[PDB]
Amino acid sequence: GVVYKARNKLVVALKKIRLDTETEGVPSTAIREISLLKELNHPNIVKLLDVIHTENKLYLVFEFLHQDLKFMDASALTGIPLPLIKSYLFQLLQGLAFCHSHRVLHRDLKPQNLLINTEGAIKLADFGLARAFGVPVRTTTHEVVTLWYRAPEILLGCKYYSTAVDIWSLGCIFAEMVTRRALFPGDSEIDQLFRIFRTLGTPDEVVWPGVTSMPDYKPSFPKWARQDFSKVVPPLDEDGRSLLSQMLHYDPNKRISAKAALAHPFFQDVTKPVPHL
Amino acid sequence: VPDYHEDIHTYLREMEVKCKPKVGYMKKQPDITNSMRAILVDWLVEVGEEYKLQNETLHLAVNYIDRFLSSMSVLRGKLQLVGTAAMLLASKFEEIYPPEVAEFVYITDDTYTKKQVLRMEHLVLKVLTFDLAAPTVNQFLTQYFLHQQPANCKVESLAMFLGELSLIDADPYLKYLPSVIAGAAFHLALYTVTGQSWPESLIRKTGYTLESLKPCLMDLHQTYLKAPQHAQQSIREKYKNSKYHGVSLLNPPETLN
Amino acid sequence: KPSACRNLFGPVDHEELTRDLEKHCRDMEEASQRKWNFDFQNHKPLEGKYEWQEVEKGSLPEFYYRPPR
Amino acid sequence: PSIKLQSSDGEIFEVDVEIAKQSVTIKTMLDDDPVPLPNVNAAILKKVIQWCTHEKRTDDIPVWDQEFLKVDQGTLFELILAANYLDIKGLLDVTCKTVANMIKGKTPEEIRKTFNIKNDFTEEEEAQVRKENQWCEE
Amino acid sequence: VSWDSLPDELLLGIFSCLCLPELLKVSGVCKRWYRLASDESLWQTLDLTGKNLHPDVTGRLLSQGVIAFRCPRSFMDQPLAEHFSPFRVQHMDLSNSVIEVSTLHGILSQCSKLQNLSLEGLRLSDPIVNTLAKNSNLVRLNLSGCSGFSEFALQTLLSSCSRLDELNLSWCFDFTEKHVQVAVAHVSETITQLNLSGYRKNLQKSDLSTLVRRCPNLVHLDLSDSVMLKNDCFQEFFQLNYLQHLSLSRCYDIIPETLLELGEIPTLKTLQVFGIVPDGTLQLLKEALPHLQINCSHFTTIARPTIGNKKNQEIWGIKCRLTLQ
Amino acid sequence: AGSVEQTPKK
Amino acid sequence: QIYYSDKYDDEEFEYRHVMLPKDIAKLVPKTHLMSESEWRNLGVQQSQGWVHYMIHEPEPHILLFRRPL
Repeated sequence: GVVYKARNKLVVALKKIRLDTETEGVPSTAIREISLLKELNHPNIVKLLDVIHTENKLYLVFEFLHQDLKFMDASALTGIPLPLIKSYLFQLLQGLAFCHSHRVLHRDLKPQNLLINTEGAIKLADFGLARAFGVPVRTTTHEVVTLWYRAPEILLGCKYYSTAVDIWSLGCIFAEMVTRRALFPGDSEIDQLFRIFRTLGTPDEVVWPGVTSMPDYKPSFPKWARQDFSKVVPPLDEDGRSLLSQMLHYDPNKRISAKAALAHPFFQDVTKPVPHL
Repeated sequence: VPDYHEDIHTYLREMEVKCKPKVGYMKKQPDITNSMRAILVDWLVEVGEEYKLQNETLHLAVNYIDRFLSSMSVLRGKLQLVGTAAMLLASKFEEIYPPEVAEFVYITDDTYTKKQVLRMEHLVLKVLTFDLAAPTVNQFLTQYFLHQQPANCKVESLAMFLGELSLIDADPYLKYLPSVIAGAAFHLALYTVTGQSWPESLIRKTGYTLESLKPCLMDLHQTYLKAPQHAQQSIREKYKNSKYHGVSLLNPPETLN
Repeated sequence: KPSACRNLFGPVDHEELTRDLEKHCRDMEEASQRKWNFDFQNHKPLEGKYEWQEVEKGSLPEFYYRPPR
Repeated sequence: PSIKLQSSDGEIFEVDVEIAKQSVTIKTMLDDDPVPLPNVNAAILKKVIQWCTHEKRTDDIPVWDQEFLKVDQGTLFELILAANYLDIKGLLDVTCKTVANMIKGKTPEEIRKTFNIKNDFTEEEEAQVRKENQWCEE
Repeated sequence: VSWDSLPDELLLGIFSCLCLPELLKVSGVCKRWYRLASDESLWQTLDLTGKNLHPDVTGRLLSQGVIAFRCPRSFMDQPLAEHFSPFRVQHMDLSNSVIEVSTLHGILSQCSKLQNLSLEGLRLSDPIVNTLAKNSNLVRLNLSGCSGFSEFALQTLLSSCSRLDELNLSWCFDFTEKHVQVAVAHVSETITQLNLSGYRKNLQKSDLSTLVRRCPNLVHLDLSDSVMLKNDCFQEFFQLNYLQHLSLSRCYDIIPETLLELGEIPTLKTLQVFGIVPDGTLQLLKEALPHLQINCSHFTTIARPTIGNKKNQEIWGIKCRLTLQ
Repeated sequence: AGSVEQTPKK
Repeated sequence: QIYYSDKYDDEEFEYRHVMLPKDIAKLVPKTHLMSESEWRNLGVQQSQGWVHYMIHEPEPHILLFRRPL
């Protein structure tokens, strides 16, 4: 129920997760989160300070946060300022690159729990479905990732997540902050698939070499066309809005897989704050 | 070859040191010996075979057992409980669908209770400081992904068999880091199949040369040479299957430099 | 496959076993309880060197009350 | 009742009482180029198969036949020839399945090295056979 | 086992147990073995469903003795401009495929022994419909969703093939009243099942009269979505002494109560009357005739190869051995 | 029967 | 219960899809795709000209319709 939140002793809060099943033991999500959040420490990640293991329940203290890009996501009628979006993604992409270079995946990157502090720092807080990719990880059906943030590789039923699942879900979907409206708001997997083709071109064997073998790849697909760059009007022609990886580049091994998202003409601004509300 | 791979290798080579079991528990806990430990390991091998548990989970469970036992004395007869708990914890970290506790108490010939298994799972997690991301042999084998030849197969099976064999025999492998035995297993299978030596790329990737791996390489060669001779074995019953391309069938060269 | 359904060692008394496990399960609060000044067993904050506030769910983000799956 | 048919100038020791009925050649009979060392094996296998006697796709081999599978490649080649010569149905099915299983996967390279097929040398036609069979990717 | 004198029958037997990709690689000798592989005894049941076909790839496979060619929902649009030989395929299935008209003509202009065709949801053309009249042994022709053929081609097709047991000429748009009249005044008298459904403003009572008079041996008759049947065409079906599964679904002009009249027929077993029986009266109608399975068996088994609730992979009772897994 | 061939605005 | 999707106007074609209430979704053919007499039988009530053109394997319960323009 109520959550107890602490402040600076010289700020943390309790996430009380209960254990009242005694059917499989501690939840698989908990072991997959506590174990990976001890060896993962970046300035752009929420920190798990301590954990207390009671006999009946399990606790966890987290660095207190508020900004969720509820607040600062939709409660900007005139719009979230552009300098904020020039910095609210720089730090988050830094964290994503660190975690991918730190043997950890984040998968679902719902901006609903993408906690951000007042000073302007951006940190990732979602590590339930965070199976480390030291050894290859097979695909999962019941592992829930929100429809609006699923890659075409996962929608078409591929087997290995690899990388670039997290590069685009929030490192390339910031259209929920620059346009204040989801880029691909699908209603089901097929509808989302077609919504992707509407504004992202069609998966021929030239854009995406080997697309034919895709398990969900059916030749009956509605043949649409690319929508150029009208999708994101506010940003300027920063390498074509970094079209090398803007939205989805249909080649996951060419979706800036090698280089980080920092060696681009973009991301050379200052970090503006947002202490309002 | 992704651009982040070398940093992953460096981080693993820094992180297996903090997660290395000590050799103290082999002669500081007189209630049990390395022989039982090996019999429990073999138990775990069939068990993994029964529920199709991944070999990575087997490695992780063995590592959890080794790190837990080196910091608390365990009585005779309760090593069954800790073995079951370690297998269950390992499965709940890598396996997509964790088997229910009822099956893991079923495997113990129904000699324990669900609450006992849960209470041991609590304590095991408590002592280990909740640090379960353990770099292991298989993780280091896949770290050198096919760097012998782009299409080099039928050699990874033998190296993985060597890695699994290293688990049962506590001595003299507790001293070696996972990277060292991983490299030695990657070398011996290549020597057996293609007759080549340590690939050049790994020499500057890891920093290990053919002289640094010799003490371990001998030990792996000796273990392979008596692998059919060694009794209380079940890992060899898994690799004789056509899925593993019958690595157990091929005899060791016995002429390794 | 009953060859995996075995009892490795002789059965061991369970009463002392569970008593000892409960001993550590209760002693695991030696430092944590006093460090945070929080009674995690009863979910009550002690009046010690730590501030505590019971804020409604609406104010704080949903990551801090996200119902476990 | 107890028939021990002629062999390749060897030893006639068999019963063939409801046992040689499995061998179609023996059925037509009631030798020219047999071989005796597998012939005794053929006799015992035939006895056990007659004991077993009381679009289709299946590939399973009973434990007796996996145990009795001639380990030597030349021994298996002679066994297949004897099975064809004696017109045995069941044992021919077993040896065909064993050869197929050994062929299963592996590699043509290893296949032509474990075998006596030294005529792999072709007029660069391996490229042709690689191009034709490229319509099925895994 | 390999030799220069190994029996051909023995190695054919060992080949027979190999799967399709393994057989593709069964050409170990890269020489002699290559021939013994493309033997017609091996390629006899090709379950090449889905996937894709390159130019002159399906043609080469069909050349070497294939008789059952299950290739539904496939992409074989690439032109095959290469000489072939008459294929012996006898059970084809190209349901809902994406084949091009030109290559469809190129392939279908060689098969002459066909007796089981299924071209559901495909765009045909006159030459292709004419060349389907050169193989009269057809006993099952499925043609639903097709289009693009004039009345003369349909007349030729239905007059030349005089053995059809089951025809599914349903929902073939670009149909005029002339098309329906030609299809009903020329269908073979030997048919036992028909599916002239989906023709709202082309089916008149005269066409039904012609059908019932000409063809007396029907066992099923599905005139679905026939808005011009009124209430005087029941005496037309009363002339059918073998009809068993009449399905007058969605005939709006039919009065509900007079469905009781259809209970007089003894041979009637099921009656799908979906869309026109109102609520409540359906239960009374079922109670009145306990011998009829009113409002069951939603879908059509008329000339459809893979009918079954469970996922099945046999076309008209023929299971393939060579499959792509 | 009242012009059923109409998508239901529900 | 049933939901009707909006039209995704393509070149030379116009699409839509319908999701079933799972009491009819078990009455769906998995080998063949239905026709204007069989999907009107399940309960789908749309205009004239909609044809089933592909069945999505991950979601068997969703029906996809296209129509020439």
